[PDB]
Amino acid sequence: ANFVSWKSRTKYTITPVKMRKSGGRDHTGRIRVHGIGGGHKQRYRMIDFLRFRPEETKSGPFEEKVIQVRYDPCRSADIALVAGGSRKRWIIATENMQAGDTILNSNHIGRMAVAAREGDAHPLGALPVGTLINNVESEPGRGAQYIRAAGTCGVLLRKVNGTAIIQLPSKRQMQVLETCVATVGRVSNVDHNKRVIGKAGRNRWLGKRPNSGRWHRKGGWAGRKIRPLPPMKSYV
Amino acid sequence: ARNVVYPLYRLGGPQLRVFRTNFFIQLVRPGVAQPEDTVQFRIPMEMTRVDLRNYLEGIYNVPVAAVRTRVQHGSNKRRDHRNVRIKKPDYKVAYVQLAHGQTFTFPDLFP
Amino acid sequence: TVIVERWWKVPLAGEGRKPRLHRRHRVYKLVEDTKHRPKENLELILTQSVENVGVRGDLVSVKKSLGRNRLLPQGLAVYASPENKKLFEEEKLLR
Amino acid sequence: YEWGVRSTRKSEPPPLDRVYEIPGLEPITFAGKMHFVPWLARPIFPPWDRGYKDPRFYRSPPLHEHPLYKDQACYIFHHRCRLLEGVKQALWLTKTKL
Amino acid sequence: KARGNEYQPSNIKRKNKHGWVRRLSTPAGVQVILRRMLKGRKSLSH
Amino acid sequence: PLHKYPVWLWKRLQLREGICSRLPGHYLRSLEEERTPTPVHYRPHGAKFKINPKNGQRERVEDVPIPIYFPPESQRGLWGGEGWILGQIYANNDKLSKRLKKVWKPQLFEREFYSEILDKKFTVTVTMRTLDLIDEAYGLDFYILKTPKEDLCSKFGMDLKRGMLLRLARQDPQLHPEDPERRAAIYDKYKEFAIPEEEAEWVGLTLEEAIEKQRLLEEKDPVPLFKIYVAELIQQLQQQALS
Amino acid sequence: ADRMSKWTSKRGPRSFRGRKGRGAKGIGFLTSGWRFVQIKEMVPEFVVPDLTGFKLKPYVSYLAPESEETPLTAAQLFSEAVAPAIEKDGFEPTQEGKLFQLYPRNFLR
RNA sequence: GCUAAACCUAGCCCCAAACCCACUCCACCUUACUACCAGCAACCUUAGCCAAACCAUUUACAUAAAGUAUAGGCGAUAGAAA
RNA sequence: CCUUCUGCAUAAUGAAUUAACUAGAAAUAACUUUGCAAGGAGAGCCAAAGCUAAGACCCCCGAAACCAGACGAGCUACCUAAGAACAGCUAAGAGCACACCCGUCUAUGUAGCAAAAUAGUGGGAAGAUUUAUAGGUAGAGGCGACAAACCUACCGAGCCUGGU
RNA sequence: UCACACUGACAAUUAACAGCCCAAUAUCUACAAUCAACCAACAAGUCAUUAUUACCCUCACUGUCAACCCAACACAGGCAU
Ligand SMILES: [Mg+2]
Ligand SMILES: [Mg+2]
Ligand SMILES: [Mg+2]
Ligand SMILES: [Mg+2]
Ligand SMILES: [Mg+2]
Ligand SMILES: [Mg+2]
Ligand SMILES: [Mg+2]
Ligand SMILES: [Mg+2]
Ligand SMILES: [Mg+2]
Ligand SMILES: [Mg+2]
Ligand SMILES: [Mg+2]
Ligand SMILES: [Mg+2]
Ligand SMILES: [Mg+2]
Ligand SMILES: [Mg+2]
Ligand SMILES: [Mg+2]
Ligand SMILES: [Mg+2]
Ligand SMILES: [Mg+2]
Ligand SMILES: [Mg+2]
Ligand SMILES: [Mg+2]
Repeated sequence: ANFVSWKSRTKYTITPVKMRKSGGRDHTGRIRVHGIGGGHKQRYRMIDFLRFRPEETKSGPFEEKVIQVRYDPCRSADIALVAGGSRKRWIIATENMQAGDTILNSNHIGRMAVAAREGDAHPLGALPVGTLINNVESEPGRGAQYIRAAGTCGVLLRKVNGTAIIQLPSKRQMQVLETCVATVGRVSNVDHNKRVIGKAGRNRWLGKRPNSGRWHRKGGWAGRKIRPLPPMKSYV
Repeated sequence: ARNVVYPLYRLGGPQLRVFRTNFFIQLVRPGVAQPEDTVQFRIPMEMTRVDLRNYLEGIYNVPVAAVRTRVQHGSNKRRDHRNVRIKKPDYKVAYVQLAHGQTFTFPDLFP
Repeated sequence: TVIVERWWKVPLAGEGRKPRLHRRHRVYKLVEDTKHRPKENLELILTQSVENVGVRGDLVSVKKSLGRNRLLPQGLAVYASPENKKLFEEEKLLR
Repeated sequence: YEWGVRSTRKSEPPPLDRVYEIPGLEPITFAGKMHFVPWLARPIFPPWDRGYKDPRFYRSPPLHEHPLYKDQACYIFHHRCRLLEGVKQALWLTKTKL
Repeated sequence: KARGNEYQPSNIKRKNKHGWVRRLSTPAGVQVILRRMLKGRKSLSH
Repeated sequence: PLHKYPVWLWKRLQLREGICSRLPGHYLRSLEEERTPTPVHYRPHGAKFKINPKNGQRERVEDVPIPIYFPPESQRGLWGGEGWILGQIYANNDKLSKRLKKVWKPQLFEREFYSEILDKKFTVTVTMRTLDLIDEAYGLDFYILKTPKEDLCSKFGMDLKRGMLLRLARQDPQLHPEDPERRAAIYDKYKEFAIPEEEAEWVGLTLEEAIEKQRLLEEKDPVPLFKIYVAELIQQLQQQALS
Repeated sequence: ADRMSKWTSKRGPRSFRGRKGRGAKGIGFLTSGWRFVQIKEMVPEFVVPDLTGFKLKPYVSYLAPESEETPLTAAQLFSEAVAPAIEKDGFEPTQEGKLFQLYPRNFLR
């Protein structure tokens, strides 16, 4: 049962790391998820989800600059490498983010609102009410996890004390701390859901095996469940 | 020596001396028309090329200059009344080439 | 522990002999358990006046949880043994 | 996000035997024997250091011990150094007109 | 088609599957070798 | 053919054979003892006779112990006398229903302890029965010293007992200087037991551990024959000079 | 796929044949891009003495006398080399820094 | 009369007694039969066929006491001790 | 000839011959002549003529099959890493067509060359294709573009060990 | 002794063909292949180092045959570059 995960790279490297496909196999060898395997070879690029993170002997804010906008095969949304200071770091690309643009990365919660561009990022405590955001973190210094696909974008509802309720794209309310960082605008790669596959060739190239042939009899879970919105889940 | 544990030379060790030679060798007559200088030998299974060269140059004092050894497999297609195959002893063959144009011809025996 | 009872009885195997059990005897029955029982209050001689639960030198019946968490580890109480009991009685008499 | 993955990193060694926490007897370990043993306790060997220096198996010291280790990190440049901006960076580093 | 050729020759796969090391790596191969020795076979492993 | 000795005697045969024969006697006696432990997962019978119902007559009755099972976690920690009971139970406590197996499990915790002999805090996984036994036996050291070897069912506890016995015998400094009266009082508190150092070194050790200790004791190195020959020559010279 | 044939360097594929071999005792090591270096120290140097003036032959004559066998042991050697031991009225305790050590076979035959 | 049958010694089984073997040279845990270099390894109720015409309870792997007391959809069967 | 059978040379089971091997073995209770007798028996057991005890009744081969443990991806299904293959003609998981992957029909055979073959007629042949090397997924399961198909020639669920 | 590849002894094959492999401390590997130069994209991709420490002992080992493998065989069956 030899199964070593290719995810072996402590140092954040910029080169495309050789991605060894899995095909739905675990450490034992049995399939636990059907519909994975048989696709085109890819190379994963170490993405820097954590937007705010100063370099060596640094602390205060620091500007950035866009160089190029490339495509990522490991996800639906494209990426764009951005260089900041004496180092580089792959990050998610936003809509209308051409090469050479300037991206501001700060963390000081200003007294009033700050007119954020379509690429920069500021703490929720300095964002106007009702603004589309993405790559929201869970806890201070954790890392971006929510709203990271193509076209997804959550709008800011309101702020209560040192917290902020974020309306996720799934019409679900999430209370996140005000000191957390989060980008603004919507993710690049617009009109992705309308991308017609056309033929099973591309589906197999993407790495998705055909569904099973068993005629599963639709039980009770097949009916439409008009459920209401769930309660607001906080992280405080 | 053959079938004898060898020492473990680290780095600053002394020269490996070999006293009382164990392995042996024996030449034969070529059967495929060899040049007028090469001399065949039956190197055992526990001996290299430089080892044989040094052994010769030390005991027989033959001016050895070039050697080319190879492994020969003995025929195993021989069964007895029990239907048990007989594996022949596999021996290493050599082809030592003399220097200074000595030209060593195989003498005829049993006239 | 868990007090469990056996089934089918044992046919007795002499005096100095081991009884050869069987799978039929492996079937046990839960008759009782150390838990679900009215807990007991052990006796502990306190060495300091901590709250109104006891007095310096006097003995009381404190709960096992507290007696093992805050009294015994912190050295604020001693087990109800006959060794230190005589010393405590002598100290009280000397007072 | 911490890059490393616990499965890829070096596996954590097993917990030390509970016999060494007793001050202070001689824990009967398998040190007397020259092979792994399942029963008995596990000893704690010292850090072995080779006496002679073997070029084929030589370990270099760390960065904290060197003959000319300087504190001011100087940035070197070679043929492999692929610039980012382009000619403007070279002009700025050289201080020359184009 | 002709299914009579069910054996594909290969020394690497043979030594990796029925190898002495792979056998001793688990008590399965240990017991197999012990049984083969108790029986008296000349060849224990491949 | 048949065997000269039974199958359940090869252990004693190997013990009396060679290396195991050179072992001390105080350890072999304790190993061969093998007494019954105290009941745990079953209530013992009062007297040997209880007079069963139905028929007004007496009949001898005994208390058979449970086979129990000691996993490595029990040997690693200090467990009283409980363990893993791999039994079976019926559906609704009736033999007319279905038969199914069951693997009872004990309750484990993680409390701290303090030993006055060794003076060191340990974080062992203690249970409820062990804590109750400790409370009944006053201190933890007294409980460890009063418990034999079979009723303890664990290696760490036996090692702790051996260490305590060695400390009591050697009388070595356990609290460093500046505390002589306290050390003397702690030593006098456990005046009982007091096993010699020669015997305390083989308490709680297993068979393999005892074999290793015996092999390491009389290990040494072979004496060169040159010294023996020189001694013989000196003796011969002395004998010749005396005559 | 026979089970009786002795596994040698004439069975496995290219890789196995290249890695395996006969018990010829290697000389040096291998480093760099396939660059085998020969160490003169590990090379077996045969110390051959001079045979000039050797009045011995590999065959003994039949006119020699017959004598009993006397297994030479440590006691016999000590008895033979007993002159200084008696004259006193030559031994190494540790041979760690010795060239031709006894117990650890550092020499060859 | 051609093909074909006749030969006891090798050896084995049942018992008594007694507790048996394991370094001529070298390799033997990696691709055993390989001289030569930086890692975690074991402590787990046996089950089931069968019988009870099926089976879900249950079913075994010195002498006498005695197949007695007992258990057993109180039955096939199990089963001692003083 | 044997016998299932009211009933077989029947056109019902079986059989070319000889060789050796191969198929009735125990209890409680009875028959029994011996030895003794209100006692019998080499303790213990029986007793309103019994006890002791030798002899004497009660076979073989043939299934479907699970349980615990080893062997299985070297043929077959899927996955993983690095390679190879696809002429030519008209111009996009385009068309014909080499090599190659698959096998709708014809005719030979079913002890055949072959426990799945031979010649033509066929679909694909720049892609969801074929393939050289190694590793991983194994039965109370794995895999499955589902044939409830395949897992070393017989898989509605394999083989071998003991319970057979 | 279809017919005479069946027995005992005789020795080739010589490596330069491919393997037998790189001592470490830390740091650089984003601008595909498709004559790659125009166009043209999607399945987003197959080849590269830095300063230092220490090292200048060097050509050993494995197969080099044949009418050959896997299917009970001297089998109209399968085998890549
Ligand atoms: Mg679907
Ligand atoms: Mg469907
Ligand atoms: Mg009895
Ligand atoms: Mg039945
Ligand atoms: Mg008849
Ligand atoms: Mg009829
Ligand atoms: Mg007729
Ligand atoms: Mg008929
Ligand atoms: Mg019939
Ligand atoms: Mg019929
Ligand atoms: Mg017929
Ligand atoms: Mg079934
Ligand atoms: Mg495969
Ligand atoms: Mg096409
Ligand atoms: Mg076509
Ligand atoms: Mg269907
Ligand atoms: Mg049968
Ligand atoms: Mg050739
Ligand atoms: Mg065939």
